Amino acid sequence: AEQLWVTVYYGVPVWKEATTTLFCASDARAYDTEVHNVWATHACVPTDPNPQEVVLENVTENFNMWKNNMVEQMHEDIISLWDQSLKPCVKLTPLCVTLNCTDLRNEGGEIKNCSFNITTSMRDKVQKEYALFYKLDVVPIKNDNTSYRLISCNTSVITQACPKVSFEPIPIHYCAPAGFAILKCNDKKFNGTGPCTNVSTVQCTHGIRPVVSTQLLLNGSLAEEEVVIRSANFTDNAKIIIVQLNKSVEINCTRPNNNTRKSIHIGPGRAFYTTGEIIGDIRQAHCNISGTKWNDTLKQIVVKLKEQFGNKTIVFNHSSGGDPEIVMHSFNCGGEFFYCNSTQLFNSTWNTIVLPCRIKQIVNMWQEVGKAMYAPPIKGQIRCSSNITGLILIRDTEIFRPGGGDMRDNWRSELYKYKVVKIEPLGIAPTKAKRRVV
Amino acid sequence: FCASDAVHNVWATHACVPTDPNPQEVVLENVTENFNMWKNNMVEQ
Amino acid sequence: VQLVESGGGVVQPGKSVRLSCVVSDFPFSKYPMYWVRQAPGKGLEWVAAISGDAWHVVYSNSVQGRFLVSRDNVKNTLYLEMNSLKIEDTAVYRCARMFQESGPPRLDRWSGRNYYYYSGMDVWGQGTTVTVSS
Amino acid sequence: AVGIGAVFLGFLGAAGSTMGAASMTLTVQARLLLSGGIKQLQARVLAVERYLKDQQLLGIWGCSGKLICTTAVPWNTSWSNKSYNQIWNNMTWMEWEREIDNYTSLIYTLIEDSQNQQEKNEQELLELD
Amino acid sequence: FLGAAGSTMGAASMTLTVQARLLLSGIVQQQNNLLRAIEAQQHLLQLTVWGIKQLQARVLAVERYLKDQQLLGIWGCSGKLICTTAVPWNTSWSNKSYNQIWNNMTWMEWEREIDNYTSLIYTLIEDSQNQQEKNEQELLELD
Amino acid sequence: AVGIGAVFLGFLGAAGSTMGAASMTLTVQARLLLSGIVQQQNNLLRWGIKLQARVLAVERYLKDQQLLGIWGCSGKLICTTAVPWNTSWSNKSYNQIWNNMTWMEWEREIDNYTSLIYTLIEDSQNQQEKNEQE
Amino acid sequence: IVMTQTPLSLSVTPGQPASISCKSSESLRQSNGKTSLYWYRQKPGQSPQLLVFEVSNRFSGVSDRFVGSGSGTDFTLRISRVEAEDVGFYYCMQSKDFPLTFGGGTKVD
Ligand SMILES: *[C@@H]1O[C@H](CO[C@@H]2O[C@@H](C)[C@@H](O)[C@@H](O)[C@@H]2O)[C@@H](O[C@@H]2O[C@H](CO)[C@@H](O[C@@H]3O[C@H](CO[C@H]4O[C@H](CO[C@@H]5O[C@H](CO)[C@@H](O[C@@H]6O[C@H](CO)[C@H](O)[C@H](O)[C@H]6O)[C@H](O)[C@H]5NC(C)=O)[C@@H](O)[C@H](O)[C@@H]4O[C@@H]4O[C@H](CO)[C@@H](O[C@@H]5O[C@H](CO)[C@H](O)[C@H](O)[C@H]5O)[C@H](O)[C@H]4NC(C)=O)[C@@H](O)[C@H](O[C@H]4O[C@H](CO)[C@@H](O)[C@H](O)[C@@H]4O)[C@@H]3O)[C@H](O)[C@H]2NC(C)=O)[C@H](O)[C@H]1NC(C)=O
Ligand SMILES: *[C@@H]1O[C@H](CO[C@@H]2O[C@@H](C)[C@@H](O)[C@@H](O)[C@@H]2O)[C@@H](O[C@@H]2O[C@H](CO)[C@@H](O[C@@H]3O[C@H](CO[C@H]4O[C@H](CO)[C@@H](O)[C@H](O)[C@@H]4O)[C@@H](O)[C@H](O[C@H]4O[C@H](CO)[C@@H](O[C@@H]5O[C@H](CO)[C@@H](O)[C@H](O)[C@H]5NC(C)=O)[C@H](O)[C@@H]4O[C@@H]4O[C@H](CO)[C@@H](O[C@@H]5O[C@H](CO)[C@H](O)[C@H](O)[C@H]5O)[C@H](O)[C@H]4NC(C)=O)[C@@H]3O)[C@H](O)[C@H]2NC(C)=O)[C@H](O)[C@H]1NC(C)=O
Ligand SMILES: *[C@@H]1O[C@H](CO[C@@H]2O[C@@H](C)[C@@H](O)[C@@H](O)[C@@H]2O)[C@@H](O[C@@H]2O[C@H](CO)[C@@H](O[C@@H]3O[C@H](CO[C@H]4O[C@H](CO[C@@H]5O[C@H](CO)[C@@H](O[C@@H]6O[C@H](CO)[C@H](O)[C@H](O)[C@H]6O)[C@H](O)[C@H]5NC(C)=O)[C@@H](O)[C@H](O)[C@@H]4O)[C@@H](O)[C@H](O[C@H]4O[C@H](CO)[C@@H](O)[C@H](O)[C@@H]4O)[C@@H]3O)[C@H](O)[C@H]2NC(C)=O)[C@H](O)[C@H]1NC(C)=O
Ligand SMILES: *[C@@H]1O[C@H](CO)[C@@H](O[C@@H]2O[C@H](CO)[C@@H](O[C@@H]3O[C@H](CO[C@H]4O[C@H](CO)[C@@H](O)[C@H](O)[C@@H]4O)[C@@H](O)[C@H](O[C@H]4O[C@H](CO)[C@@H](O)[C@H](O)[C@@H]4O)[C@@H]3O)[C@H](O)[C@H]2NC(C)=O)[C@H](O)[C@H]1NC(C)=O
Ligand SMILES: *[C@@H]1O[C@H](CO)[C@@H](O[C@@H]2O[C@H](CO)[C@@H](O)[C@H](O)[C@H]2NC(C)=O)[C@H](O)[C@H]1NC(C)=O
Ligand SMILES: *[C@@H]1O[C@H](CO)[C@@H](O[C@@H]2O[C@H](CO)[C@@H](O)[C@H](O)[C@H]2NC(C)=O)[C@H](O)[C@H]1NC(C)=O
Ligand SMILES: *[C@@H]1O[C@H](CO)[C@@H](O[C@@H]2O[C@H](CO)[C@@H](O)[C@H](O)[C@H]2NC(C)=O)[C@H](O)[C@H]1NC(C)=O
Ligand SMILES: *[C@@H]1O[C@H](CO[C@@H]2O[C@@H](C)[C@@H](O)[C@@H](O)[C@@H]2O)[C@@H](O)[C@H](O)[C@H]1NC(C)=O
Ligand SMILES: *[C@@H]1O[C@H](CO[C@@H]2O[C@@H](C)[C@@H](O)[C@@H](O)[C@@H]2O)[C@@H](O)[C@H](O)[C@H]1NC(C)=O
Ligand SMILES: *[C@@H]1O[C@H](CO)[C@@H](O)[C@H](O)[C@H]1NC(C)=O
Ligand SMILES: *[C@@H]1O[C@H](CO)[C@@H](O)[C@H](O)[C@H]1NC(C)=O
Ligand SMILES: *[C@@H]1O[C@H](CO)[C@@H](O)[C@H](O)[C@H]1NC(C)=O
Ligand SMILES: *[C@@H]1O[C@H](CO)[C@@H](O)[C@H](O)[C@H]1NC(C)=O
Ligand SMILES: *[C@@H]1O[C@H](CO)[C@@H](O)[C@H](O)[C@H]1NC(C)=O
Ligand SMILES: *[C@@H]1O[C@H](CO)[C@@H](O)[C@H](O)[C@H]1NC(C)=O
Ligand SMILES: *[C@@H]1O[C@H](CO)[C@@H](O)[C@H](O)[C@H]1NC(C)=O
Ligand SMILES: *[C@@H]1O[C@H](CO)[C@@H](O)[C@H](O)[C@H]1NC(C)=O
Repeated sequence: AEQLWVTVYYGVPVWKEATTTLFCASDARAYDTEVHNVWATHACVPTDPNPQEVVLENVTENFNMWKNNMVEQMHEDIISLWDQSLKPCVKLTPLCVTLNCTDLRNEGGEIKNCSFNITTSMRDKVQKEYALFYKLDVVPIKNDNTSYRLISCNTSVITQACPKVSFEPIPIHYCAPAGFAILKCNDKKFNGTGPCTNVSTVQCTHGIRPVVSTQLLLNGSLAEEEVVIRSANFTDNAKIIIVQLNKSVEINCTRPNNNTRKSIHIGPGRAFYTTGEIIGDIRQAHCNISGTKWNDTLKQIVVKLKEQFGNKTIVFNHSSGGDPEIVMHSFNCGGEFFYCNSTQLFNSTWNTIVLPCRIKQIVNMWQEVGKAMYAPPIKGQIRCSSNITGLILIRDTEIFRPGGGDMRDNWRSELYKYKVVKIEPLGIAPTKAKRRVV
Repeated sequence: FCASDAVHNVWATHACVPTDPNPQEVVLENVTENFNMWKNNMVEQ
Repeated sequence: VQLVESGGGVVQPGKSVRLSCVVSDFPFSKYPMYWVRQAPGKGLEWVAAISGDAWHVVYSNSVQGRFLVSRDNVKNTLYLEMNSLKIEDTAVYRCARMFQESGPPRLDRWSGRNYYYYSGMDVWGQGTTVTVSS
Repeated sequence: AVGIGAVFLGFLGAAGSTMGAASMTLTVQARLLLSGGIKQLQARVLAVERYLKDQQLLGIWGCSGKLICTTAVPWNTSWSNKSYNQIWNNMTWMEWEREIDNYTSLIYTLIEDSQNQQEKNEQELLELD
Repeated sequence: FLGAAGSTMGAASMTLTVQARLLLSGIVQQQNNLLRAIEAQQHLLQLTVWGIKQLQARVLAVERYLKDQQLLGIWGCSGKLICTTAVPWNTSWSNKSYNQIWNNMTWMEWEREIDNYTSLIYTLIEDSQNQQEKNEQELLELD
Repeated sequence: AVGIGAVFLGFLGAAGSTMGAASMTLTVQARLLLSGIVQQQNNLLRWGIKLQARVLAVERYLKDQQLLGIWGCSGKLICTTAVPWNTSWSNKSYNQIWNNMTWMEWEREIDNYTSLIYTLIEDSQNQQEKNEQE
Repeated sequence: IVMTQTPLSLSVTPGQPASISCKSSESLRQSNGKTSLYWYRQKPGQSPQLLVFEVSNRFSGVSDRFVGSGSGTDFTLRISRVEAEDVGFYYCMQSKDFPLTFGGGTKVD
């Protein structure tokens, strides 16, 4: 027949999977004027995107929510955003001093205010003091009568965070650099892995508020009007149960103690702060959930927990194991840290709740062992309403307990749709044509 | 730039790029070239 | 400038009229228009909007599909035709011009889709009134 | 307060279509390939350093500045058992670049040193008359 | 090189015979001497505030050069200076007459005349001509 | 894994060839000037220095493509001219060098005259032929 | 979206400052760099007239004592030394997206 010759094409719409660098592209309003928002790092890239979207309608791309790289690039960056911000603030090495702590006039908690001699920046004469110290940060030392010492002296350094900054979790949109198209599944029956039907293409991902909480997920993002629950093997016992429920469950948590301002001794140009006085009467902080909807919720969960084996033996159980930082429910609220007891939330089922919250001050970094941030609060009481669009469970009559040791799994619940592919725009094909040759 | 074959060694990846797949060689036919190991900069590198 | 309407009055249910707002002096093809509905003793309800080139038309959900709007940039007219009339449509209609100027459509590069900008109103015509009853 | 439907095409919009329908679409994937706390800058060089390579390979092949062009390199039927009209009417590009992935290095050497190197020593010596 | 920014469009094409006043030639006679290797005769001696800024300066010298070659490269107008196309001008873009654009007009005012409409012209060259002619050329090689 | 010998004259391979012979490997030298084979297999896990060497290699590349653009010879590899030779550069005749000498030695005959060649190619080939356009 | 306001009735006499705020459910900040909230007034029996278009700027024929401000959700219109002819209603009108709604119109006597 005819002779065929190769023919070069450019801009051919193909891709392979690649692992490249994405970049922050945040909000850009009210970042100026004292907003030292540590998530924004003063509005990281000021884009405020217009997230357009192109449907492709003939494309099947075999996704995977479990071998995704985008969740790995967050957990690199978030502690990396801490580490530059943890640097210039005040170091707290010279404070690990033996104490004399007595009972405070209006349980185990704030009973002990303390006193110790220190000579930080004057470097001439020591001076005793008065502070306010909770539990969960002190140790009654040996061979002495009522003498305390901070729990994390002989770890790495105990640098605090500065009061200019704010940990306010504004939504961050991950955009893609040139030559990379972030894709997104358009099937809401997407169970986590496998193929999709009519994958689209966005410039930039949707709202991701990088909140930090164990055992739940607060200001999250929720699917349509079925409850979807995904996991890795979903038969294996030591995996993580990602729960996406179709409605929100409203939460109130408050700190009724009128904590105030304060003046503690100065480092070298470094004023250090330790929580000033309460107004004179102590009410212990608590979360406060509308317990009807929560009771309504968990029977709705075993509707969709069930349909992978039989029609029998569903229960709910509370957590277990170790010190209360991994036991009790952890989350932040506006420059303040909460460890709340959540044993009441996990009664079993069949086919207004007040929770005792606990607050500490010396708080470990989230995954590294070693350094640890620190922040005394601002004046007044604290209130933050919130939401719930998910929780983290484990397998163990088939026992479900609230597990959790990685908020990447929270970010896996946020990024269960996305995939970044590089363009290989050059391509060739044969036809009958031929270059003119003389 | 350094390329090291491939835990928490200082030479592992915090100084260099990871493992070497293959070194290559093309031998050249009709070529003369001077050399010195004392005016060299790789040894200063 | 001068901004009034015409064709108002009173009709039955199931009927169909068409008003006629006429502008005076500004270049009419440059600007988009609107329609608003103040019920007697109530607030205001937005009705409709046309692009400047008469290409983009956005209706309210309640009056969706029933009404009709159009432009004639040469004759400097503005029409609100209506169909399938109900008694609760009895209110004051007003012809109204956008405050700002509008541009031509935009055509974002990344997706071949134009964009017609829409902002609010400054010059309300005094407007006619249509009553639907027996 | 905006919005209208699609007019021309989208980005990667032809990537589920056939070759005969995607061949009229190449410009949209051609424009946006380049334009789009140090870690933005490390992206802004890789996006350049990938663009030059694809630009350079078109330059060597006597095919710079054109979107498509032909050569005189013969297609070898050992590379593809696919029939002709199946390729231009049934197969998408994303599938097609898994099928000739292995042969790609043989192709690029057999464009330059085969023809466009040879079309210069032949070209330079068509003088003297 | 901006010597005729107050001249008119019907007259600025006269002096544009010089290579846009040797536009790109000022870059190569710069980067021959921007690539003075005194930067390599020091290794900058450190990383300094200026070398951070020079690095962010050379990138924009790289990128914004490419965005002007690529658009000339895609338009079937690679490397030329005055090329014609096949796209018909639409009078809806500008209802100015002929001589007013050329004889009686600056340049920068004419930018603000069609800075709205500019992006539509970009697509209406490629998908109308340079996407289009390549297929019709390839049909004329089928025979 | 095994490998048979080269039949396509790899990198720097024809450095011992004559000037009429090494011209068949011009394509291999040009391709691998830019970035070589791509190193840095996406291992960004843990500077400044790194990327100055990456940026210079592009500038070495873009120096020459612009310079071939001024020399009317973008895209090609071998192109002619209207400039006659001046034998005061080197009067060595045709086959004294062409089928007798490599490229390292021909560069060591013309290195003193290098910038002198570049103005003449600029002016009398494209600054000249700009005055033939009309 | 939803956008109501408060208080409905402010039956006052001239000589004092006060303010009327309109409360937003969806936050307003368009990508142009501005917040499309338009405050204006009708008189009884009349088609309305524009008080201020943006929450910053004003309109022609407007006394200087008409000041407005607000965040993306909080929105406030303040009238210093409330004038005798401030009768009728005061509608808060937003222009985020469609259908663009109103407030009820605060009556001031
Ligand atoms: C398309 O395309 C194609 C191409 O492509 C291809 O493919 C692809 C896929 C890829 O692969 C690429 O790469 C490639 O390339 C084409 O085709 C083609 O064609 C051509 C033509 O030219 C061809 O060529 C041919 O070749 C051949 C071969 O060679 C080899 O061998 C030889 C020997 O031979 C042998 O012998 C023996 C003895 O006899 C035999 O045995 C027997 O057999 C029978 C049967 O067969 C029976 O069995 C009996 O019994 C027995 O005994 C055998 O067989 C044979 N074989 C054959 C094949 O035949 C020799 O001589 C030569 O030289 C060669 O050899 C080789 O060498 C090498 C080197 O050089 C070596 O290696 C080495 O090794 C070592 C170890 O040992 C180490 O390792 C070193 O390093 C290395 O280097 C080896 O070993 C060897 N081997 C042997 C075996 O030996 C030849 O022969 C021929 O020649 C002939 O012919 C001609 C014609 O012209 C003449 O001239 C002459 O004279 C002669 O005769 C040729 O050259 C090829 O092959 C092909 N290919 C394929 C098929 O594939 C196509 O064409 C296209 N198409 C279109 C359309 O275009
Ligand atoms: C390209 O596109 C851009 C937009 O898109 C941009 O680019 C894209 C790529 C995208 O990125 C997009 O996001 C970008 O935004 C176009 O830009 C637009 O340009 C036009 C100008 O062509 C702008 O319109 C003007 O806007 C002002 C207000 O805008 C201010 O704020 C914006 C942003 O905040 C600023 O950018 C801007 O510069 C301003 O500061 C608006 O008020 C203007 O309208 C008045 O002036 C004109 C001119 O007079 C009036 O038109 C006249 O009307 C009369 C009446 O009928 C006619 O007889 C005349 O023929 C006609 N024309 C002329 C030439 O006179 C217009 O009616 C209005 O006039 C005022 O009217 C009021 C009410 O009647 C009146 O007030 C009265 O006062 C009296 C006495 O006090 C009494 O009290 C009355 O009761 C009272 O009502 C007042 O006195 C009148 N004043 C005058 C002087 O007449 C003007 O339209 C537009 O803002 C801008 N942006 C946008 C987003 O659209 C650009 O045009 C495009 N390019 C091209 C080439 O098209
Ligand atoms: C130079 O540029 C021009 C402008 O470019 C424009 O702006 C640029 C910035 C850029 O964005 C461009 O993309 C943009 O186009 C070009 O002009 C365009 O040309 C195309 C042709 O290819 C035009 O497309 C036509 O569109 C018509 C309108 O389609 C709309 O309306 C349809 C329904 O139509 C409506 O019907 C009702 C019926 O009641 C009318 O209401 C009546 O109105 C009366 C008058 O006011 C009166 O008031 C009555 O009371 C009232 O009932 C209503 O007015 C009417 N709408 C309009 C706008 O008139 C919808 O179905 C449709 O979805 C869309 O909403 C189509 O009718 C038309 O199809 C007809 O024509 C074909 C060819 O003529 C024919 O084959 C068909 O069979 C059919 O009969 C076209 O599709 C486009 O509108 C033009 N733009 C503008 C802004 O007008 C120009 O092309 C270019 N120059 C060159 C050389 O290319
Ligand atoms: C899940 O999402 C919800 C909402 O989406 C979040 O709830 C909000 O959280 C923020 C962060 O704490 C709250 O913001 C705080 O509000 C306090 C109350 O201010 C009132 O008074 C001012 C007076 O003008 C009004 O303008 C304002 O609208 C309120 O009515 C402020 O006092 C706080 O500011 C403090 O910090 C600044 C920082 O420098 C200090 O300078 C100030 O002096 C002050 O001490 C702060 O802005 C917001 O109110 C919450 N909304 C609610 C409860 O409805 C949840 O936080 C989020 N979940 C989690 C876990 O974060
Ligand atoms: C398949 O494609 C259709 C459109 O072609 C998708 O429908 C879109 O769904 C989103 C989700 O709310 C809407 O905002 C869009 O308006 C819809 N498109 C249109 C044109 O209306 C659909 O989600 C895709 N997936 C499936 C499983 O059908
Ligand atoms: C996606 O695939 C469908 C078919 O699966 C394509 O639809 C065809 O479009 C051509 C063009 O007019 C028609 O001749 C065919 O009849 C259509 N197929 C059917 C079954 O009706 C569609 O074009 C593809 N999408 C794109 C963007 O090309
Ligand atoms: C390298 O040197 C060897 C021997 O000196 C060359 O082999 C011959 O070289 C002469 C030139 O003096 C050629 O005319 C012959 O054709 C060569 N022999 C054969 C069998 O081909 C060798 O060619 C030299 N390398 C190069 C690239 O010329
Ligand atoms: C830090 O050192 C601790 C030992 O300190 C002494 O022992 C405990 C029981 C208390 O009485 C304390 O007040 C005493 O000073 C270790 O227990 C602890 O593990 C050490 N922490 C490290 C190594 O990270
Ligand atoms: C062009 O120059 C004008 C002076 O001459 C005028 O030109 C013609 C077009 C008529 O408008 C007539 O009134 C005059 O003879 C300036 O007035 C004008 O501003 C200039 N610029 C333009 C039209 O863009
Ligand atoms: C600590 O002090 C209390 C009261 O001062 C005393 O009763 C107790 O015995 C002391 N404990 C010691 C010295 O270990
Ligand atoms: C899931 O359950 C167990 C635990 O891993 C294992 O035996 C089984 O093969 C798993 N199934 C998979 C991985 O598909
Ligand atoms: C939280 O407080 C808000 C404010 O009154 C209330 O509407 C909501 O019901 C509360 N949720 C509880 C008590 O669970
Ligand atoms: C989803 O929510 C609806 C009400 O919004 C509720 O009726 C339904 O039970 C929920 N789905 C599940 C699986 O509980
Ligand atoms: C639930 O689990 C806890 C331990 O996590 C266990 O003590 C309790 O008995 C369990 N309850 C049921 C009903 O299985
Ligand atoms: C917390 O709950 C208790 C009882 O349910 C109730 O008395 C109290 O008012 C609640 N407080 C808040 C702030 O919701
Ligand atoms: C929290 O839940 C309530 C329940 O209606 C919902 O209205 C609100 O939008 C939710 N919060 C967020 C930030 O979405
Ligand atoms: C080049 O030739 C001219 C004569 O045309 C001669 O004057 C000049 O000396 C030559 N160039 C050099 C560098 O010698």
